[PDB]
Amino acid sequence: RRAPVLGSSMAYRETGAQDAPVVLFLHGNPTSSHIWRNILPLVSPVAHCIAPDLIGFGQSGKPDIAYRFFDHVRYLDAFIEQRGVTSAYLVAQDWGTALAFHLAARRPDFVRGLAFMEFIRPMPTWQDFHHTEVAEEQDHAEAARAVFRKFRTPGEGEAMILEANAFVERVLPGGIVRKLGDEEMAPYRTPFPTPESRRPVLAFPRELPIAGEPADVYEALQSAHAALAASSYPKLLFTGEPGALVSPEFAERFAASLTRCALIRLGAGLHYLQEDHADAIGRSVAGWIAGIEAVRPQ
Amino acid sequence: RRAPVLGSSMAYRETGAQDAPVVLFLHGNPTSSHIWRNILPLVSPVAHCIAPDLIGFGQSGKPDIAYRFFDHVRYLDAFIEQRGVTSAYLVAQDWGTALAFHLAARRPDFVRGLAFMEFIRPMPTWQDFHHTEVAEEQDHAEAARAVFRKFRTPGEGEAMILEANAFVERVLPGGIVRKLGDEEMAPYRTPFPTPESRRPVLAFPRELPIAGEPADVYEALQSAHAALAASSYPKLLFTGEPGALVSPEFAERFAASLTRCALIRLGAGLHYLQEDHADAIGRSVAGWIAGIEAVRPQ
Ligand SMILES: [Cl-]
Ligand SMILES: [Cl-]
Repeated sequence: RRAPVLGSSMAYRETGAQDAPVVLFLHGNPTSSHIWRNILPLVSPVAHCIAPDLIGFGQSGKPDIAYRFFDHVRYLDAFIEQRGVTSAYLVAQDWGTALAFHLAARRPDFVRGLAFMEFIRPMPTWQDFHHTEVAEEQDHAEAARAVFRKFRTPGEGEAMILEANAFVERVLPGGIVRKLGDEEMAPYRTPFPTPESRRPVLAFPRELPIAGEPADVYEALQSAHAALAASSYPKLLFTGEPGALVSPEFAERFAASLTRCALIRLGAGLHYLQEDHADAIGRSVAGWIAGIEAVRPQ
Repeated sequence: RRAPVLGSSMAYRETGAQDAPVVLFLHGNPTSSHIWRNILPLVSPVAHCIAPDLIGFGQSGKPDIAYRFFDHVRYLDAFIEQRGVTSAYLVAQDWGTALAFHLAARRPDFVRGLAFMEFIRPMPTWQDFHHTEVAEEQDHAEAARAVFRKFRTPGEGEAMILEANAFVERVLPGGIVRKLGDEEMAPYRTPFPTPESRRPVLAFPRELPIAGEPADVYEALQSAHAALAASSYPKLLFTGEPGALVSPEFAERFAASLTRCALIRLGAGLHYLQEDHADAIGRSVAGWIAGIEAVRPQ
């Protein structure tokens, strides 16, 4: 499906009933609603599932904008408005979680519950990016820091992401335990056939809140995380082992620090947890919605 | 662990933080808490899990009793009382569901929620045993009816179940889609080394509420089903295809007739759904409990 949004368009996948609660599925970099393809059918029995492609991603429009975090904020807000969604569960990964947290902070009453994984938080130092404390994960964590430092460097970032397509070709498969089939990988490639098309994919790592910068995003996410910590709505945190942005020991501590946040351990997993754990995530989210709906207002 | 119950004892598996809500896992014929072994670890993070072995099953005592449905009721009540459990979620399959429905009918305030599958219901005619409307299933359903009619026949039942051990050796593996490993099958055999020890296994099919008989169980399960249909507590129904006691079409209609009952389709499955869907069931139940607990007292 397609929705007109701010003079452009956003593509979205939709499934479920009509009178069911809405669940918005929010992808990150460099994915699209494609990543939820095997999860949607497991949640559709209990909810009206809506999975937008972020502006510049998947089958959405490609306007000549900056593709900064606040650009995605604006386009997602306009999409929510266009679709007439007045409240929803949020299910999110990667930059999807930053969008979810910021949305929940501004509109606390909108959120029925938040299910999240491999999420973004303000990172005081580069050592906080891919922070982990177990064996051969440090090789992988340090490399991830080196690659992302370069992504954030003028000229270098352009060469890696726009020219060499490294986020699609390396980082993505790098964050999935199993090897995708050709037919599963192809829809990740099709939105990005050219250097210019890859502008949003380069913009996102330059938005990551690291060592206080970019300051506008860093401050907004500090604020969003304060609101999350004070929030009362149901939460579900998924973690893989060793994970990427979120290590198991951190996940445990983080979930315990919040109000009403359950921790679900998935097993072997990196960044793109949906591709290795579609069944487990789908079944968990579906049970969770069913339980909340069974005791919610009525 | 072991608890003294009515002059005998019941074995039970226990896992999870003991300040968490309790979940009681109730197995049926001819199984034990063994059947939950791959589900417990998935529910443990959100609940204090208690999985008893029914009297005469698993590692429980083998007292000199009839092992009728109401013997199980009395022993399970006495177990719950001994453990000091004042409310619980219930997760149940087979005769476990009959005990669950009956407990819920008598003590609905005890029931935090009920997750169930392949459940027993009053069956007016033998055609309601393994009831199916699907052409290709009719042969299988008729074969099932033929064996259970024999189990219920004086003399013949004893030869099949006590002498030849057919419930353990044929019925159990017959209701699992995969083939259990030798190490997974062994603990299903060890409770039943002798014809004498198999008395509870023979008692159960003779308790099934078919064509009005035995009248006590039939009437109790008639009332319990009316209670279930009116009940307001959260419920989850799991189904397999084709299932055994519950067909997919029936599950759908049944779930829809209930209040606050979500339907979870597992895919290919017969009667002992835990052995084929441990991860899906565990993940769903854990999510459901997490969701209910997040919205409870507040
Ligand atoms: Cl990024
Ligand atoms: Cl039986």
